[PDB]
Amino acid sequence: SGFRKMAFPSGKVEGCMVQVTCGTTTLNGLWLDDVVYCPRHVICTSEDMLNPNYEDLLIRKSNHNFLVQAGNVQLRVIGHSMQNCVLKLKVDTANPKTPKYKFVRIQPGQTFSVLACYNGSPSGVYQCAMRPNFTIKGSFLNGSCGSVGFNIDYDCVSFCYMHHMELPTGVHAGTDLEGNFYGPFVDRQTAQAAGTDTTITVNVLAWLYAAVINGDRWFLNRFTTTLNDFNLVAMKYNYEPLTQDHVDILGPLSAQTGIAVLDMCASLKELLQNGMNGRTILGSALLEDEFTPFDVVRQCSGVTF
Amino acid sequence: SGFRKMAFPSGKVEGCMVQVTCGTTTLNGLWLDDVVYCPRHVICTSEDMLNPNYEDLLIRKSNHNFLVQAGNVQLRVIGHSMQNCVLKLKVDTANPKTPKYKFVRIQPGQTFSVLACYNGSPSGVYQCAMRPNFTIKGSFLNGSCGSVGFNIDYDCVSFCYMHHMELPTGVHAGTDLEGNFYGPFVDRQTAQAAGTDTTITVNVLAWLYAAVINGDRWFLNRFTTTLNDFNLVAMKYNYEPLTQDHVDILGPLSAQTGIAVLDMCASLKELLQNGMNGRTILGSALLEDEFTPFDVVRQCSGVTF
Ligand SMILES: *CC(=O)N(c1ccc(-c2ccns2)cc1)[C@@H](C(=O)NC1CCC(F)(F)CC1)c1cnccn1
Ligand SMILES: *CC(=O)N(c1ccc(-c2ccns2)cc1)[C@@H](C(=O)NC1CCC(F)(F)CC1)c1cnccn1
Repeated sequence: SGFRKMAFPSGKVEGCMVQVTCGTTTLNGLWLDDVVYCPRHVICTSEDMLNPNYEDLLIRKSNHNFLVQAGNVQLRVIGHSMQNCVLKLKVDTANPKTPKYKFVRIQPGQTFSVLACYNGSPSGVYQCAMRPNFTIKGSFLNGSCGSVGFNIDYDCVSFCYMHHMELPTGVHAGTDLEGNFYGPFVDRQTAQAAGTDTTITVNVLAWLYAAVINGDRWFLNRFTTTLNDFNLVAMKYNYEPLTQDHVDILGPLSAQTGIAVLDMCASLKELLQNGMNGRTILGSALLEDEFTPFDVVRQCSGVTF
Repeated sequence: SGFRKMAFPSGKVEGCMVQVTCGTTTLNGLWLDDVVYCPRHVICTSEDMLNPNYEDLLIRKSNHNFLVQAGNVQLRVIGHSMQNCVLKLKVDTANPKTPKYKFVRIQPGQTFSVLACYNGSPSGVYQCAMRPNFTIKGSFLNGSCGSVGFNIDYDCVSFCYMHHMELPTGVHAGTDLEGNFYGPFVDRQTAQAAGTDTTITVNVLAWLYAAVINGDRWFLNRFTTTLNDFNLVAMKYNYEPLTQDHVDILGPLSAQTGIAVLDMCASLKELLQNGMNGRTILGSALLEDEFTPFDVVRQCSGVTF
């Protein structure tokens, strides 16, 4: 029993974290085989940030200008290139702790674990959702850039995020491991605000299913609804449209609890219209939307890696 | 910026997790040097549970009856003994991934990371507080027993908890790594309910300081209070007494924000008496008490390991 915001075991990612320094600036790198991936703004100074010419700046850097450290051991850089907003530093030593891995670009609404690092040393692990507005609500201080987000399926680590910058609203923007930003954000000190966010409706439904499984059932009403009628209410409360794909992905939770998805939609509709009246669901006083249907399944079936 | 419920990197603990099987029952073991620590109820069957005679049951077990697996590799047991509610299985191979470690008994109100495991394989990491009633609100399914709780200071892993059982209220009970239970709980299927819990006042104050640091300042009132007057209000709302020790441990957060501890107490007093009026603090609609003053400091200073 019990439901908790749960991260993946970070051990396989800990073994890939290195420190990258180019002159003044130091941040985190991801070491897989004989390549170190890091944000390209490592080559920017405190005076380049408004609109840095990354091509020009990189040209003036040698392999020897890049100080890469795996603990107290320096890795010799023998090649460097830029792919979008990330640098790829070729080193003469392959990471002996290189796990089975993939580079994926996740969808908005999907969740991943972040290993927060400073100077190539991991500080903590936490679970994030890619927001519909293509930001993440993380915990990142100065020198956190190059920290990665990931999912694990048995033995394979799927890297989906590398941290680049914070927006003035204190939310976070980054790239896939091909260095393409999530959302319209750019790696420079410019005027860029996140679009208005929305609640991940399918995730709220998943979390309500988690509540029932854990015996927190107070909110279940005697009603049903059409998908169309639910989505008209959802729209009013800034919830994203629930699609048949969403209904289908909720099937295992519906099968386990015996509650039809449109019946759970009816209970959610009432919670949105009437509020929670000072009550809690799984120890929360508001509706939680950063648990995917698979997150709920994993935590309620005990899938290991 | 940002504040998140953050676990320690689990890598050092992942390398210590093994599977222990004695006949019918399989659970998790902690492998340090040439000793495997696990709950003693591994030697109980489904018919022994009401009041198992652990001494009698253990006597009838051989070294060879204990099947210990580190992945797919069997560890040969060459000795076994019982210390309180844990077994110590001596194996012929020392764990090559044995980190620098200690066994501590934590105080109520203190926090630690849990590495949830099944069949010696880690599923997830999450942050817990030892409740004043000596339970933890974790996420544990069948076969989770032997999963450990820990803190990390630079290189040293301090093991403070091993999971044993769930209470009918869905809260969790376990032991230190000397096998002494936290609280009055026993490893058998008996009538044992957790005493009434209380809110960890010093932790709520720490979390309010975290909010101010992150720029969530709406709740700060223009008032102060005596420690004595605060504790009379706190008592009414089932908050534990705030001691001078608690005030002293909050000093760094008071120094950083410029808010005197008794001034923060005045703002907390108003929140308790008037509620939050539908508003949130660090994205929560109720007052959070599972962040220690040091947890807030670590996450707001970026301490690595
Ligand atoms: C890398 C890092 O941790 N941070 C950072 C992001 C972006 C840049 C850029 C340089 C060129 N284009 S954008 C540099 C550094 C920090 C961060 O924003 N730190 C600032 C501190 C003040 C300053 F020095 F003036 C400018 C950098 C970061 C990232 N994520 C969260 C919080 N801080
Ligand atoms: C080890 C484990 O995961 N669990 C467990 C706890 C305690 C015992 C005891 C045996 C003798 N004294 S107490 C055995 C197993 C489970 C758990 O309680 N599983 C039960 C399932 C039904 C049953 F088989 F009839 C009896 C065991 C556990 C632990 N923590 C959370 C959830 N489940």
